[PDB]
Amino acid sequence: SRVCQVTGKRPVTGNNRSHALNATKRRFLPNLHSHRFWVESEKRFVTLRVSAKGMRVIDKKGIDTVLAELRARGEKY
Amino acid sequence: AAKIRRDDEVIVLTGKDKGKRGKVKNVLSSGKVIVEGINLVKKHQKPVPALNQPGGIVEKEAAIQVSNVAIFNAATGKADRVGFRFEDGKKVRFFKSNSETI
Amino acid sequence: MKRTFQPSVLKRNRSHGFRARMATKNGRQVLARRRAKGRARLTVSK
Amino acid sequence: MIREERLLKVLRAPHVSEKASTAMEKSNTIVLKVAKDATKAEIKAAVQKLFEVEVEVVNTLVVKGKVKRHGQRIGRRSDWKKAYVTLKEGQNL
Amino acid sequence: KAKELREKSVEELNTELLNLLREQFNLRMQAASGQLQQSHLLKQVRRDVARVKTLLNEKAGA
RNA sequence: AAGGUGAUAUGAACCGUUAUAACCGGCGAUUUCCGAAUGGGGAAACCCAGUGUGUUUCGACACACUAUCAUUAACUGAAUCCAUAGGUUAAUGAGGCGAACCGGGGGAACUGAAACAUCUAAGUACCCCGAGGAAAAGAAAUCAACCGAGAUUCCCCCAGUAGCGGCGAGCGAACGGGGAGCAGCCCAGAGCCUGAAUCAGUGUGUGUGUUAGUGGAAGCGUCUGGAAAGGCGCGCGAUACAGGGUGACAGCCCCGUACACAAAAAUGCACAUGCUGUGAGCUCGAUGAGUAGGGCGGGACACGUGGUAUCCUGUCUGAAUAUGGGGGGACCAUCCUCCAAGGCUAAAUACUCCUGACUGACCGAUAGUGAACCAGUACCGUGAGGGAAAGGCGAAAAGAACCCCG
RNA sequence: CCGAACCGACUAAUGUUGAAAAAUUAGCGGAUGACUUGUGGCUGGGGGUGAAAGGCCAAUCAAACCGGGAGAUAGCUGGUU
RNA sequence: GUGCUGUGAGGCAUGCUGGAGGUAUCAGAAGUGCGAAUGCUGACAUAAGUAACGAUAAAGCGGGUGAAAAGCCCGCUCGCCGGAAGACCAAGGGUUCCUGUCCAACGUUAAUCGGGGCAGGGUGAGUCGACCCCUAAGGCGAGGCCGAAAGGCGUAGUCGAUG
Ligand SMILES: [K+]
Ligand SMILES: [K+]
Ligand SMILES: [K+]
Ligand SMILES: [K+]
Ligand SMILES: [K+]
Ligand SMILES: [K+]
Ligand SMILES: [K+]
Ligand SMILES: [K+]
Ligand SMILES: [K+]
Ligand SMILES: [K+]
Ligand SMILES: [K+]
Ligand SMILES: [K+]
Ligand SMILES: [K+]
Ligand SMILES: [K+]
Ligand SMILES: [K+]
Ligand SMILES: [K+]
Ligand SMILES: [K+]
Ligand SMILES: [K+]
Ligand SMILES: [K+]
Ligand SMILES: [K+]
Ligand SMILES: [Mg+2]
Ligand SMILES: [Mg+2]
Ligand SMILES: [Mg+2]
Ligand SMILES: [Mg+2]
Ligand SMILES: [Mg+2]
Ligand SMILES: [Mg+2]
Ligand SMILES: [Mg+2]
Ligand SMILES: [Mg+2]
Ligand SMILES: [Mg+2]
Ligand SMILES: [Mg+2]
Ligand SMILES: [Mg+2]
Ligand SMILES: [Mg+2]
Ligand SMILES: [Mg+2]
Ligand SMILES: [Mg+2]
Ligand SMILES: [Mg+2]
Ligand SMILES: [Mg+2]
Ligand SMILES: [Mg+2]
Ligand SMILES: [Mg+2]
Ligand SMILES: [Mg+2]
Ligand SMILES: [Mg+2]
Ligand SMILES: [Mg+2]
Ligand SMILES: [Mg+2]
Ligand SMILES: [Mg+2]
Ligand SMILES: [Mg+2]
Ligand SMILES: [Mg+2]
Ligand SMILES: [Mg+2]
Ligand SMILES: [Mg+2]
Ligand SMILES: [Mg+2]
Ligand SMILES: [Mg+2]
Ligand SMILES: [Mg+2]
Ligand SMILES: [Mg+2]
Ligand SMILES: [Mg+2]
Ligand SMILES: [Mg+2]
Ligand SMILES: [Mg+2]
Ligand SMILES: [Mg+2]
Ligand SMILES: [Mg+2]
Ligand SMILES: [Mg+2]
Ligand SMILES: [Mg+2]
Ligand SMILES: [Mg+2]
Ligand SMILES: [Mg+2]
Ligand SMILES: [Mg+2]
Ligand SMILES: [Mg+2]
Ligand SMILES: [Mg+2]
Ligand SMILES: [Mg+2]
Ligand SMILES: [Mg+2]
Ligand SMILES: [Mg+2]
Ligand SMILES: [Mg+2]
Ligand SMILES: [Mg+2]
Ligand SMILES: [Mg+2]
Ligand SMILES: [Mg+2]
Ligand SMILES: [Mg+2]
Ligand SMILES: [Mg+2]
Ligand SMILES: [Mg+2]
Ligand SMILES: [Mg+2]
Ligand SMILES: [Mg+2]
Ligand SMILES: [Mg+2]
Ligand SMILES: [Mg+2]
Ligand SMILES: [Mg+2]
Ligand SMILES: [Mg+2]
Ligand SMILES: [Mg+2]
Repeated sequence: SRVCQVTGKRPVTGNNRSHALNATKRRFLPNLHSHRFWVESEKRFVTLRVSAKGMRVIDKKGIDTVLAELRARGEKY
Repeated sequence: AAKIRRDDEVIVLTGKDKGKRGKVKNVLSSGKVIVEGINLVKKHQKPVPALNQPGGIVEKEAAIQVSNVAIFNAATGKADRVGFRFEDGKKVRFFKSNSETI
Repeated sequence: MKRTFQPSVLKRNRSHGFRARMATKNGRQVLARRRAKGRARLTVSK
Repeated sequence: MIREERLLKVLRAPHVSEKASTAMEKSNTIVLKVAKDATKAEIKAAVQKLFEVEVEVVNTLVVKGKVKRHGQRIGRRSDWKKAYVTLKEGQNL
Repeated sequence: KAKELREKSVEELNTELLNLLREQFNLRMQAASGQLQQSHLLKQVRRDVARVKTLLNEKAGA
């Protein structure tokens, strides 16, 4: 599923609106990318499917802190 | 417990046989009793070639509602009502009129 | 003339039988509905 | 071994009919009603133990029950198993 | 009759059970051939078999 | 308990009458096969195994294990040196079903606007996921207005008001007031003092229900009649004249009713008292960051971008952190008020597949359930699915022996 | 190529509350092929499939059937004891 | 049914039938009044004792049984099919099979007859078939990859005959 493994961001629904304000249903998808993260503490790369926002969260909190969150949630990597 | 039992001597309260006396031969779970010589009917019995064939017009007792008979108090010579009480740890019946155990 | 019902027991059971109904969630909702209505015969299964 | 408790349940009744009577006096074969799930080996062991005769071979068939009406009500009798039990020659039941 | 059966041992109960099953088979043969007049014996032996099996189950701690 | 072996449904063979007949209740035992179905498979109720214990008259037989996934543990174990992935085993849990109510993820159109696209219908119908006996919400970064209030939920007002709105059709608050109910706490951390409050579990008591039951008052004569409970006459009970039955309408014939009692066993509740875990108090600290806020696109707020506060966030960004920050409906100043980015929490509220009791200016066989009756049946359809008609002899079968035409 | 089985359906009569909700009878075309047929499988509704007729998709097709929104709406017709 | 009665909707009395309920007055509440809606359900008419009795292969007679025989049974003759209108399987059906008995309803007539009613009987496998071993198209599918959820695809596998 198009779900960020770090933040849990997922597709949401909303409307397209035209100039005449006709509403048609649409989705908003997260900006997801598969990325190999270097884990210094285990001397290996871990691949996560993450949003660009989630990549900024990893930059801020550190991959080790984030991976501990994932193990707490039961999210396998 | 039942106030009228098999082999009781009863007197008929209502019906064509009002005032007659007999002995209870059968108590039926439907609340009816067969009383000897009372509610007689004439049955047109067809012959049964299977066994013996006495096909004829037979007279026999029909069941009567048990509330249509009363226990007969021979001491007073009248219909009575039944009560229940415990004597020597056993439940017994007694006549309401003179309080004697049946 | 050839009519529309041409019976075959194998095709009957594969198309509508109990195990075919149990194979999908929509088929299990058929069975749930027929049980709630109280049908004596849940399926074509002989 | 087949246990004696099982052997005591597999034979249900003798089957009485013209074909059964002819089978007995022409081919030394008795006809039995047997339990629906009895095998040929169970029938053979039960006859030998309970009737005390030597059995040559057992043939079986399943009789399908008839649909019967009873005062508008529709019903169906049960299927049952019939066994033609050929006895060794000289044996008498 | 469960009282008198409760005295016997597991091995006596198993002999009694076997005896009832043979009797049940003999009665079944007589009934089928029309040679049984006391049909009430069929139910009697059937319920006796149930009594014995119940006690064999009670004695096994079951 | 003096009767009994359910109905159709007679009969047969029997059981029982002073207590192992039957019947009623508690606790047990047994409980084929299919079905989540779980040893593999499969056209449901069938086909075919493996392993281990036993047993055997050498033909064979009995019993027990053997699904998948999640978590944990042990042993093992690649590329690859350590490792990791992977593999095997064990323990524990999960799955399926169910009428409504509840929270969440998605989400119409007909229709109305006398056309129709914004708008409406409507976050309705419907699909999906998940829970509980209720759920959700909940202990102010809330309102108010310079006076004050003090978590959440529900009811009556405020008010069809203020507003929103092709300012059309329509949509529609809050503040404040009256009620039901009421309850507050913990982590982001050390020291002291200690095991102290408090909840949960498990034993044990005492009560109090629930699941069988016991006793339960008092009427006769006469008339009509097939039959009296009716008429007429004279009596009696009532903490009982609720109700049902009995050959017509019965307080006193029967079953009940008021009232008074009852439990070997299992169980609910409220106390009590053990046992287990839980920590109580004081002091000193600490005070939730990719967050608040912003740009862009949407959504939610009665509020349709409007002068539009506030809330949510798909995308791009991004503080201060108590000497600080949020809100007071554009915005600024002043003042007031509150403390987000962690969490728990009873009651008042919603519903009824199901059980008991009672009630109705509700129906009485074309009505009332589709179904008073063997109805979700017969029948129709490949299937999803659709779906009837059909109640009444008599008080009692006394259901018409026998004769006559055929 | 001629012609039976087999697959079709050009003409006529009959039939039209039929023997039959598409047939019968006499004739007719293909008949080693882009043939015909059995069994089983696959494609699903704005979708399928179509040597293309809007043909066919269970006697239903310019959007199948069943259930639901649902008592859609009906400035129209009928009826109103 | 009859008589009486009021301006009307109606009212009252009474014979017969019926065989256990009914209800003044004054108030109260409505599923409160039917001839129409090509209304709905049931019953019963009309046409009418009319059309028709389902291939124009075809019957005749003697005997039997029987309440009754054009239709059943037996016999002789005649006619019709014979690449079928004969024989035998698969599919589909499910007792229709055989014997006895019955003739209400069913059978487009009668029926003694029947695929009709009722009762009893009848299906015997190491070699035929299924199950079974093996696979096709295709299905499902541990992990897996993908997808708001439901789910989609598929690897190892496991099913699946029409071989
Ligand atoms: K099919
Ligand atoms: K299973
Ligand atoms: K619209
Ligand atoms: K309009
Ligand atoms: K229009
Ligand atoms: K009485
Ligand atoms: K009474
Ligand atoms: K705004
Ligand atoms: K209905
Ligand atoms: K109905
Ligand atoms: K082919
Ligand atoms: K098309
Ligand atoms: K169809
Ligand atoms: K369509
Ligand atoms: K009259
Ligand atoms: K009258
Ligand atoms: K009419
Ligand atoms: K006529
Ligand atoms: K016909
Ligand atoms: K005739
Ligand atoms: Mg819209
Ligand atoms: Mg043989
Ligand atoms: Mg066989
Ligand atoms: Mg399985
Ligand atoms: Mg299994
Ligand atoms: Mg297999
Ligand atoms: Mg569940
Ligand atoms: Mg409009
Ligand atoms: Mg809660
Ligand atoms: Mg203040
Ligand atoms: Mg009592
Ligand atoms: Mg009393
Ligand atoms: Mg009197
Ligand atoms: Mg009467
Ligand atoms: Mg804070
Ligand atoms: Mg804010
Ligand atoms: Mg923001
Ligand atoms: Mg802003
Ligand atoms: Mg914005
Ligand atoms: Mg932001
Ligand atoms: Mg502000
Ligand atoms: Mg302001
Ligand atoms: Mg009805
Ligand atoms: Mg009526
Ligand atoms: Mg059908
Ligand atoms: Mg064609
Ligand atoms: Mg032709
Ligand atoms: Mg040519
Ligand atoms: Mg040719
Ligand atoms: Mg559709
Ligand atoms: Mg055209
Ligand atoms: Mg068609
Ligand atoms: Mg359309
Ligand atoms: Mg609607
Ligand atoms: Mg309508
Ligand atoms: Mg009145
Ligand atoms: Mg009306
Ligand atoms: Mg009328
Ligand atoms: Mg009119
Ligand atoms: Mg007409
Ligand atoms: Mg007519
Ligand atoms: Mg005529
Ligand atoms: Mg005419
Ligand atoms: Mg004419
Ligand atoms: Mg004519
Ligand atoms: Mg004919
Ligand atoms: Mg003749
Ligand atoms: Mg003829
Ligand atoms: Mg039959
Ligand atoms: Mg025949
Ligand atoms: Mg016959
Ligand atoms: Mg006839
Ligand atoms: Mg006749
Ligand atoms: Mg016959
Ligand atoms: Mg027949
Ligand atoms: Mg797959
Ligand atoms: Mg999987
Ligand atoms: Mg495969
Ligand atoms: Mg295979
Ligand atoms: Mg094959």
